[PDB]
Amino acid sequence: QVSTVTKVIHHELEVAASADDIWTVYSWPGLAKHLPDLLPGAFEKLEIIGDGGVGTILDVTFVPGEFPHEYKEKFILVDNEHRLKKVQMIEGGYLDLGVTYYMDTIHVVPTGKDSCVIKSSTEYHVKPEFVKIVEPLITTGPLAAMADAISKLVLEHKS
Ligand SMILES: Oc1ccc(CCNCc2ccccc2)cc1O
Repeated sequence: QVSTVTKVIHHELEVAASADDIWTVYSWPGLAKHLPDLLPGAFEKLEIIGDGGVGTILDVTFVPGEFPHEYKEKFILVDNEHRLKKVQMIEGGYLDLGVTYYMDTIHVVPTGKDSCVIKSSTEYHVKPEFVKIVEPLITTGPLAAMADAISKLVLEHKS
């Protein structure tokens, strides 16, 4: 049995809003329900199972054509002290393409009174034979699109 491969991807978005202002949205139990009210064209559908807080499960279906089709995500952790959120893919998606573990992390870091950076990362463990296949497919795209969307929600509410 040959060693599992670990891969990390990282995206950052500078924002002219305080780390609180941006954490309040990422940590908002009602963020999940707002998601099409933020990223149209992405989702065919989005079932939510729970309160919207830690332990909530998202069933996500994308518009016919593009990969993956479906998958389920679970809110694993919110830490208001560190402004750190973790979201794990628990079923479908890449997990049917030899990925044994896929975890999104969002860290909102202060850079002075009225500004912060959104540090989004993804860590995955993949069976070494599938690395050629999945490495081109797992991109920041999803977390970049969330960082952009949240950023432009907040800058319009603060302005
Ligand atoms: O912090 C979160 C991270 C992820 C989600 C669920 C959907 N995945 C992210 C996405 C965005 C855009 C196109 C596809 C997938 C909810 C969160 O609150």
